[PDB]
Amino acid sequence: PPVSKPWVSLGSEKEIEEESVTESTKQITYMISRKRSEFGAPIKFSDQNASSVKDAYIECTAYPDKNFTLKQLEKDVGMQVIPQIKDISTQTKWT
Amino acid sequence: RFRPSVVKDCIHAVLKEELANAEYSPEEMPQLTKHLSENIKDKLKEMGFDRYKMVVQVVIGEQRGEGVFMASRCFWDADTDNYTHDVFMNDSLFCVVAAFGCFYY
Amino acid sequence: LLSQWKHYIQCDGSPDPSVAQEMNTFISLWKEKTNETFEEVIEKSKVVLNLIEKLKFILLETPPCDLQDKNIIQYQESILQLQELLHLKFGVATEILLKQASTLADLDSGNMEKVIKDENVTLYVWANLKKNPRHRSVRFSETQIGFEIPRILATSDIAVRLLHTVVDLCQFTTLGGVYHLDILELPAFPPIEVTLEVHENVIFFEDPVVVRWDAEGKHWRTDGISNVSYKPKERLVTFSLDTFGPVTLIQDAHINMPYQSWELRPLDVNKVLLTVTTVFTEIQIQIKENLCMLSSIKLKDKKHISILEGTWMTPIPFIIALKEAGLNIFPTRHSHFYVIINNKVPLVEVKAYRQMALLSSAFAFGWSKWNLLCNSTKVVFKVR
Amino acid sequence: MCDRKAVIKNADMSEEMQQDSVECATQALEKYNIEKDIAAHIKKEFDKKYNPTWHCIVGRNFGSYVTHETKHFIYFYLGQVAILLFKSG
Amino acid sequence: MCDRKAVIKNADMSEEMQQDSVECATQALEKYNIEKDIAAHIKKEFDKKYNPTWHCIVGRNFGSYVTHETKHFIYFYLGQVAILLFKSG
Amino acid sequence: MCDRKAVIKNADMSEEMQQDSVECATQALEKYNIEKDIAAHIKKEFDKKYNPTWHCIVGRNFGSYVTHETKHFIYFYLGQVAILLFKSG
Amino acid sequence: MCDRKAVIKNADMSEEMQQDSVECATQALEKYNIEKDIAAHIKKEFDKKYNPTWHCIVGRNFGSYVTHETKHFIYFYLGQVAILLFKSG
Amino acid sequence: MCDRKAVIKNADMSEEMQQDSVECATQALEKYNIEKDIAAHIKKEFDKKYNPTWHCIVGRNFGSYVTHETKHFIYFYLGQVAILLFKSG
Amino acid sequence: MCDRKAVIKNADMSEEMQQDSVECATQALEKYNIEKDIAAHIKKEFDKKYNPTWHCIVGRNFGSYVTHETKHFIYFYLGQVAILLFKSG
Amino acid sequence: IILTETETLRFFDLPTVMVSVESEEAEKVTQRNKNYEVLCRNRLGNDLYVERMMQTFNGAPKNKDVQCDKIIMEDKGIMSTAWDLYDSYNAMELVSLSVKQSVVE
Amino acid sequence: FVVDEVSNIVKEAIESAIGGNAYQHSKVNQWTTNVVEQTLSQLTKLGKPFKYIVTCVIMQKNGAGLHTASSCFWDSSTDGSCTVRWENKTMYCIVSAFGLSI
Repeated sequence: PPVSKPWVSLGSEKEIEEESVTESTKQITYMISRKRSEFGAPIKFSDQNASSVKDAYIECTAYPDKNFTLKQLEKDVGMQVIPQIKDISTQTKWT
Repeated sequence: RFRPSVVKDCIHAVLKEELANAEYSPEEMPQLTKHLSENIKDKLKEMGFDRYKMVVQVVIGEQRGEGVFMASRCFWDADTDNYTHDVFMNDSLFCVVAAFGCFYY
Repeated sequence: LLSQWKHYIQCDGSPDPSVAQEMNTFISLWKEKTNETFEEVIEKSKVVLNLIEKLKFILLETPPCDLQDKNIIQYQESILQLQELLHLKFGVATEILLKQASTLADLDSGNMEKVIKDENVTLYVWANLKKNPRHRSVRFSETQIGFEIPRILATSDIAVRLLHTVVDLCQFTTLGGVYHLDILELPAFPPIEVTLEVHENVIFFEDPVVVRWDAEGKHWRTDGISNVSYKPKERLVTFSLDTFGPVTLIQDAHINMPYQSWELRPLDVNKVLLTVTTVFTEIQIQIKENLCMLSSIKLKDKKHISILEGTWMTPIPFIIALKEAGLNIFPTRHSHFYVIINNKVPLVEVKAYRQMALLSSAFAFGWSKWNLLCNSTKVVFKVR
Repeated sequence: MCDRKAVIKNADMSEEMQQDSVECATQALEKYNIEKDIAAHIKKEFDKKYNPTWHCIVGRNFGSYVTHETKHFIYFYLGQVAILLFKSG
Repeated sequence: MCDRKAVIKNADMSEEMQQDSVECATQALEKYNIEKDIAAHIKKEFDKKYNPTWHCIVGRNFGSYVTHETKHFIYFYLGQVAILLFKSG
Repeated sequence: MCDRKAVIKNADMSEEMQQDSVECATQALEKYNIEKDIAAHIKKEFDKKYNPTWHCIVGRNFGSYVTHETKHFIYFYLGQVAILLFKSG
Repeated sequence: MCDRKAVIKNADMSEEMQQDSVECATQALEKYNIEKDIAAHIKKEFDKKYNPTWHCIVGRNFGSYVTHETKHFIYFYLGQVAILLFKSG
Repeated sequence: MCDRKAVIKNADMSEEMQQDSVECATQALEKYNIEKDIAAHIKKEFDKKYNPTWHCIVGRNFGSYVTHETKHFIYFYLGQVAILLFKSG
Repeated sequence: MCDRKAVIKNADMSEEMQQDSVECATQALEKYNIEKDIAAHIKKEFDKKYNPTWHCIVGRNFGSYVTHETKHFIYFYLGQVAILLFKSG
Repeated sequence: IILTETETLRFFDLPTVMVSVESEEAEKVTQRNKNYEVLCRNRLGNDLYVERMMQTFNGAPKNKDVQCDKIIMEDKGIMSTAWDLYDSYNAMELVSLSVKQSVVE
Repeated sequence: FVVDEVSNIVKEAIESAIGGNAYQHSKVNQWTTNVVEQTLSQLTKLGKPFKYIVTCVIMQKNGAGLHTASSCFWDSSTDGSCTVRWENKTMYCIVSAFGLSI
């Protein structure tokens, strides 16, 4: 009979730890309090076109690169369904 | 209220209307992206989101077998302010349109 | 049990904490409730402390033969869960207050200072908003409690927080609560001088020893603490810490349980007065029916007004209240290791005290000096 | 038109079909008074429009721990009636 | 030991693990009082000894229209608390 | 014509053959109910369309690490069904 | 060592590195819970050990149409998780 | 033992638990003289024995219109004291 | 218009809805001289305005122990008549 | 007004194909290209590229519904007035003394 | 909204996250995450009453052209936009930060 061999890690989990996206900081929450009389302020909104502001448009020009003439056929791509099995909890609001 | 799916449908309609036969050209292309950003902004005005500031960003580029990543982390009021995006991609270029609608108090 | 019923109606008749199902329901409601303020955490902390006190009273009053081991470990685990969840909710409320107040990294407020004083928890928060290296003396307003932070901490984006809630704990007792000193991140390394105030309910007959909590070792330790100075007139303890953490003042656990004399005299048939004179104080205690009260304190022949005076309660809560106030005249089983005693036979003591209490309604009894010179099997006392 | 405001508590959804879930629950509350028929109306309409293997929980006092596929979870209140709509399968 | 009688209402199950659902509900009502925590305990326990996703609905007033795998539907009352437990995934 | 909205998550094609991947999947979802036959229809059609070295997976809960040809990768949702289309060789 | 039974469904190699695929899939199921990671681990180690030209896909609900090499095709179950691994380069 | 004869005026109840209400009222009047503590003692014993959703009104002059669960309404006389004990919740 | 003052002894409600309890009680005292009809008027007005399962206790001697929902409790006097109004269910 | 940082919002992800000849992966690229060309050329052993079926076995989901038992909802009103108390007591004592007199004969 | 301050924050975040690293698409996603997370954290540490929208474009230097245009709509006296382009031998990084007053 084939004995269940002890699993031997083979280095391909290291690239998974490289590829996994981890959030460095916790989600930051800010509360700002304003009086209700200042809500519904009169609106002074204006268009800012990309042609009107120099910083609104940034262009990287194209050039013929002779280094990138090696046409591989071989990109390794990983994908998944949107993560977490989502064992989520809902409760009715108890008075 | 800002509706991301309806905004995405309108953005997709404009992207399919304009970029269906559009190939890569660096001469006409900055004017094209400025026009696309202004036009998407103006059609989100014509949808009529009251008390909503509008942020529209368009990133288009050449297709040659390249590596591109587009993402955003933002800081808004999650109950009123919301966002959407669309991607067009043809034989010669790739286009990303990101819309962020922020309610004003 | 009936008194539990009565004061349960009087204080928390609406929430119903007495049943274990509703206690777990309380754990449940605190998990459901979010963004709890410090006042809400305090208002429910009264219920938490009532539940812990009731469980402790059950464990101390129900005999061990009637107490199942499952019941004992369940009540102890409930007490520990209540304490840990309560401290977690204080931490959550403190984080809510910090993110309410601090907001910006600099806040344009110079140096945020907040002092919150309660019966059980006293909080001091200071934020380094200016990041001024020349400002190293952090002194809270209206108090002498403060710190002397280094220049790196005076330039860093920190807040210094005080939360006032290997040491052989059989030899030393912890007094005055726990002062949690922390450096929190604001939303070459010299020791930091910390000046604290001793709790007024604690009488230190000697200089208190400053000890810090080794959390990895899970015990109190005397290392890492220097520049220890005590001002008894101002009740101020100044000491230098290498690393911040939980810090408490300790004294030797067995210092005032030894005493000189005693006298149990009847006031009525159903009432007696026990006067116990120690080296430091004369404690008069009145016993009537199932209640005992602290009649009087003579601190070195000076009358001392105590909060416990005038309040009748059952004997084991009376012992607990006197021990918490520092008037510990009730020895433990290990008290003979550190107290010079005239150890008698326990059976002789039990029979003698039973007949003592039987005759206490009409006979006054007094301490005999020949008790010390009679042997262990015999007891000598004065009667009238 | 019953004036029952949709109070969205938790919604791993997209916003158009958040409105569709609100509209279908509004039609289900108006047409049916038993919560099993309200859950029948919301789930079946989400079976035809957004593929089978949905699940709907309708009631005023229920606590759930449910596994849902992603972008297919909403739990909201229509008046005092709580509607839990998640998809698994 | 809370004397709450298990009243099986609808169950396409096998009889051995109907006792497992009753015992798991009896344990969950004893330790927990939130119905989603009871739904958390019953589903997670059923997740470790059967494997697929599972879904638990606990409450006193809810109506459901859910799609379950074969031999994987049970609904019962533990006293006045109704526990719905179906497997889908 | 089932109203399953084509949502493209990751694409490396042209619009001529992103749309071809959308319509062939729509034909394959309508014609076949088993995911292996849906993947059979998609790859067979694209083997005769953009050379016979494609690969297709049809399903709802999966993940892959595949190696793809230049301008020959796409991963899209046709409603709730996740479909990968990559050419290797 | 998670005792997940290897039920080999379609074996088309030699027995030695059928065992390696079972052993490799055991490694990823123990340190990871995401099927993309489980697909990434088996693919690249088989890239590292049996030429850098493999393909792996892992999930619970997925049915494919794939092209492989003779003596380079497995599809097996490690517990409930279905793992398909094939070389097409 | 006080010979207070129980007069049953309106009891949407069972017979065994009408007697439980009478006996719990008998110990409540004997232990407590204030009607708010009599209502406290009757309610909790009914809260503990059956369900923690009872309500008790004790007095000599009070007109009420309360909404009760069926088989959970009693209004009886114990001497000159009128006790309304109904369950709602 | 009888000048029957409203002193609020206990109130777990909001100010606009305590006032509605006072105004409805003033109307109920005016039309009805009988406390149950006073209690029937206040409760049924509160049933249609702030959902069902309200309870009204009206009388001149009653000691109560009742369970109420949050922000749904009042105990007040209108002249010499104490009126207790709480919601539960 | 509550402002919260949002999650990862990926709008576009294009993996590269163009790897430079000066890059460290270029020789692995070239060997992979040669191996793929060799595979595309050779179909020697039996059906080397035989297309195979596979399908996960899961599902079979059927429908049964659940409705909770409805607690029957009843209104009720009472009369606690002392005059009614004494009148009721007089009524029951009168009927008791009425029925007690019929057994002697 | 100070454009120079926002540009300095964006440049610091880009240099802290990407650095002098070459192009690796396995790490492009993590770099994209870290740039905008650091930018958003520093903008909230500035703490001016602005909702912040920070987007990142990361582009392999293979000779293919890229650009970024933003046509937006606000109260132009108070709110602002700042787009910063950074590059190394192998990378392009275009980060746009929009602050919108409350």
